[PDB]
Amino acid sequence: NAMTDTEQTRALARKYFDTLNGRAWEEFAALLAEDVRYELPQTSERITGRADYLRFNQEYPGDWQLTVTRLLADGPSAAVSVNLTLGDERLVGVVFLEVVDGLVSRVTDFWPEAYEPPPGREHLVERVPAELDRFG
Amino acid sequence: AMTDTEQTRALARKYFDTLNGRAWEEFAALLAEDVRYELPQTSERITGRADYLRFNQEYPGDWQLTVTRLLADGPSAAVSVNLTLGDERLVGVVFLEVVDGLVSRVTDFWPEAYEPPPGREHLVERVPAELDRFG
Repeated sequence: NAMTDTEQTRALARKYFDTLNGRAWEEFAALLAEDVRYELPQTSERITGRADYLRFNQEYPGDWQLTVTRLLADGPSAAVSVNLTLGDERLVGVVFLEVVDGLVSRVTDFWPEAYEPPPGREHLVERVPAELDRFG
Repeated sequence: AMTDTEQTRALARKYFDTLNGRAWEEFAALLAEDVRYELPQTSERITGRADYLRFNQEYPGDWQLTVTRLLADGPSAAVSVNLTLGDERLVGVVFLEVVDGLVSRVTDFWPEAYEPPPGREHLVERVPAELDRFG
């Protein structure tokens, strides 16, 4: 009958992405800590508090879609990669979650984008689309 | 062992310690002979222990890595690192897959710093991340 911290986090991370992708705002808000802290390190942005974070998601323009590609859970921590279609762009997200008392306490979002590789390793690389992660 | 988790945690830790320490024989030894490295952002793939070792050894600059998060989950790991290279500060996120106590798959992401799109100024604070160090 006893669920480990890890399995609780796994279930919660799954629900976070399912309710987010479904724009199921009441259910999404209910899994966030009142003092949830969101960071986008790439842009040096932070959002604090469930109210502001919910608004940020609700006010977000365009028609986006995510599909979870990896989901790791380890104690209170999750790391999740997603394929994102953001408008016309194919993107990847890597999101770190921290869970406290069965609620999402921290969200740290990374949104890596395609880039041209630096020269010097042509002899070691094969150029081919990645197996799971979609930039095209 | 009921799960591979703690074995994966140690292996992921050693992968980064030896890589950062340029301890090449120890680093090579924890790679599968058939290790596959991917950089999905650049659509690059490197296959095999020899070529992957070579990629790491030939990489230029006085790079230094510090692990900021390390999650282990059965045979999988997710690790974030702060990389310093000259004046530049970059962040890596790496997914590892383990087969037979060796690193079998490595998937690197190097998300680049960018300027945020307008429209959320009233909801966001402009402040550097707690753990993740960009220039």
